[PDB]
Amino acid sequence: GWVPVTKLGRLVKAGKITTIEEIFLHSLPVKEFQIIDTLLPGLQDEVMNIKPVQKQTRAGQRTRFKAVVVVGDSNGHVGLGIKTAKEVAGAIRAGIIIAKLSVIPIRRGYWGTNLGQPHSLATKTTGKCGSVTVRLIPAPRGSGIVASPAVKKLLQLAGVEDVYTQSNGKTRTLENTLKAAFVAIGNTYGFLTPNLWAEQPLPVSPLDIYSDEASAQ
Amino acid sequence: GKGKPRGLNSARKLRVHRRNNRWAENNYKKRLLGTAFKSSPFGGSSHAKGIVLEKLGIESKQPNSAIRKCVRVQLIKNGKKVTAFVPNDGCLNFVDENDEVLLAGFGRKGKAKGDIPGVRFKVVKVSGVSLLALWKEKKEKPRS
Amino acid sequence: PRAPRTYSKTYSTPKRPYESSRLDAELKLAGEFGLKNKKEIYRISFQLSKIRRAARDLLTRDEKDPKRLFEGNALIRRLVRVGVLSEDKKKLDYVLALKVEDFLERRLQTQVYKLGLAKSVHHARVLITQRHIAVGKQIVNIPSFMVRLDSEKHIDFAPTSPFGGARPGRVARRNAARKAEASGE
Amino acid sequence: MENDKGQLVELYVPRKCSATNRIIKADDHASVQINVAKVDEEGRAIPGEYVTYALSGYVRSRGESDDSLNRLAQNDGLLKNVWSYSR
RNA sequence: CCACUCGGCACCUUACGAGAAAUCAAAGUCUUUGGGUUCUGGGGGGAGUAUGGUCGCAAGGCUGAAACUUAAAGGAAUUGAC
RNA sequence: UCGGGUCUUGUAAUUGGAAUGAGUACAAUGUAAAUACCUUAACGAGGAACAAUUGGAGGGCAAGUCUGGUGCCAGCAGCCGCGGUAAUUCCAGCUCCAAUAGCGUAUAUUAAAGUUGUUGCAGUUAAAAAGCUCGUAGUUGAACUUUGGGCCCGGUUGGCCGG
Repeated sequence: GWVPVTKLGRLVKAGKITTIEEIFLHSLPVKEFQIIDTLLPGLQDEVMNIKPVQKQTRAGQRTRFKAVVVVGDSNGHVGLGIKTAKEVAGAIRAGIIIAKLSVIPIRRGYWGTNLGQPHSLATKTTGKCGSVTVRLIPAPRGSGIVASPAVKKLLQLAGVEDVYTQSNGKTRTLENTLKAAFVAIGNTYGFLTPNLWAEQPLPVSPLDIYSDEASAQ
Repeated sequence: GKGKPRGLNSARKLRVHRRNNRWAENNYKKRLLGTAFKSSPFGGSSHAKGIVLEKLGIESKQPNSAIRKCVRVQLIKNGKKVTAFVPNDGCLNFVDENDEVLLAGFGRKGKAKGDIPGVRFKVVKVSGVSLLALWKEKKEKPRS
Repeated sequence: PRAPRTYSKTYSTPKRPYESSRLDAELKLAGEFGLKNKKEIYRISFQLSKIRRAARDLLTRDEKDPKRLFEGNALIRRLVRVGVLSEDKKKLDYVLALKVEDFLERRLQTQVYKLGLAKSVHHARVLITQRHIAVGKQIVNIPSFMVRLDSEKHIDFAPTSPFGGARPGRVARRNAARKAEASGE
Repeated sequence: MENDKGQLVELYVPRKCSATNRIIKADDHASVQINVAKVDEEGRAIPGEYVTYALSGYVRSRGESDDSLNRLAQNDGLLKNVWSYSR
């Protein structure tokens, strides 16, 4: 049994929040991966890289392991986590955890018409990390993912079906590339379109409707 | 504005700028000066024939110590003396001197660290005979 | 000095040669459909590529244009005639979600096995290439025949073939002749 | 965003800012949502009825959220004689 | 001295933004890539060498190669072991 | 519990009855005459040989934690390269991989190359702002010179109908 320590966490444990769309709606900082695990039960991780790094720690040459892990729904919820640890499997597990924490949604949209489900993205987007820039362009239906297999796998863990990609910079260093692609798919909920010009009233948080609950006793 | 003209009546400056800056490439300068037609030993061809003048025990020292098996040839089409590598035969038992040899190109980049050479050419045929099928023992070599 | 007779290629080499997911998917297709070459997959990929290019370059033109409606109806009707595209999906948008298995299911290769005329897909290709199967009256022995929809109610055995008609084959009457001679002997 | 059936196909509608009307995204933690309490005739706050404001992390980080919230309050009649539109 | 205004040489913060980084109020408004315009570079050597032209009393300057050779040469930042 | 059937594997150079063209060939078609093709009497396989090859098995890049020899022609050879009684890396065998009537190699070109950049490069320190200014050709060049309103006409889609 998991006990929370945060009042977001004991809201999530109380069954008072159903989806993460409240948390995504209210820009909340998450600090409990159990929230992500209880709200994304069909969240499927995948390791991207495990690599031994040789440390020099207080006259000791040792071997730790850098694990770059991506978690991701088959719908539009992605997460990236990079972790160095003394063991392989501990680095795997804590990289999974860090990817559970940094889950962001995506806005996958249409190309051209308005039929069925959104398959491609909704606009062009761009992410940068290091010198790696990744540019995402919408694609017609059934065109696959034109991307390098790391980036392609990070997009397959998003439910992005159709996208053209172009990069620039030294894309050899794959963690800069995955971070830049992660920024590019995070910025899709960041570009204001005319179909979202409609003024909306500000809804209240769960922090005050459920303020009498979930307080530290 | 990015250090180049953008005026709508300025195509001339742009194309003169490109024709001046394409001489800084490698393939363009070799290609439009007729470099291969003048100084390359094949004269701009994919293969060549020649006559063996010598067998050579070239030495590759550092960091790999090996005894390279090569052949000094004089080409028939040019009168050009070219050394070339011959693979897979420790004895060079399919090669004698004063034989005719079909040579091709060979892309080994030798090092400067230990004066190891990469000669430019490999031996494809000796005396008309496929050197591979000699070494794989599928044909026999007429010995003159 | 004549008319230089035209021709073309039909398959397409994939871009990267060793790509484990692609190798596994291609081999799953070959196992489900009884192929022999990767080129037999690359052919269907190339044809689907040309169809998708025609589609996505007709999509950029606005509707109520005669070129778009004309060539679109030609393409859609031609796909419906072979049963690759279904009846409800008669729009340009649904031909882009149309995949390779939809083509590969419409082969004579496949339709012999799927009508219950063979025991195996491999046995289906075998009965094709040994000249046992006719469509209407004409005998077909290419497995890539790509059965049009209206031709489905005509696939049967041939009147030439011993399974469908005339006298048993070489091995059968050879063994019958050896039996009759040995009973005489 | 909707489909051809006219039903909406998005995960969530984002909150927009109020000072600059831009999108408050799912991880803007420097942004801020403000509640101001509706008062009674006696000057008691109504417990569950607020007027809300949204002040994004760019707005708040630039050093403008005070002045902009003064503007929004006086334009909504919560201040008076504070925010002057001419300077 | 106080308050304002131009026009300078410099300073000091930050980062909204940029950059690989040191850093930058420009080295910003650049993949969401276009204000105008001049010049320059295309891995390292060979080599600013050879030749030709031109300028000069001279010293030299400007212009300026190829053959050949090679998997690095680099720029910034980071740690502690002789 | 036994065993009652439904599948699907693996083998067992275990067994069974089948199918058919490569090839040969009466004939006929074919053709100026032929050869070949499409037809077709009569033969034509367990196929232990009607025998599928070409390049690989460190990484790039799919495939060996396998055995022997080498280790005086050998840590080796597009690139990086890694032990030497004990090698995933030389030679051979077994096994496995890729495409398959085709596979490899050399040369050239294109893509990858946003390393020629109009789209679309870079110039503080990584290559590169002439020592500075004048100035001709070239390129580029502030704003402003009938707005607004009203009338009628008939189209080509969409609905509210369906006549």
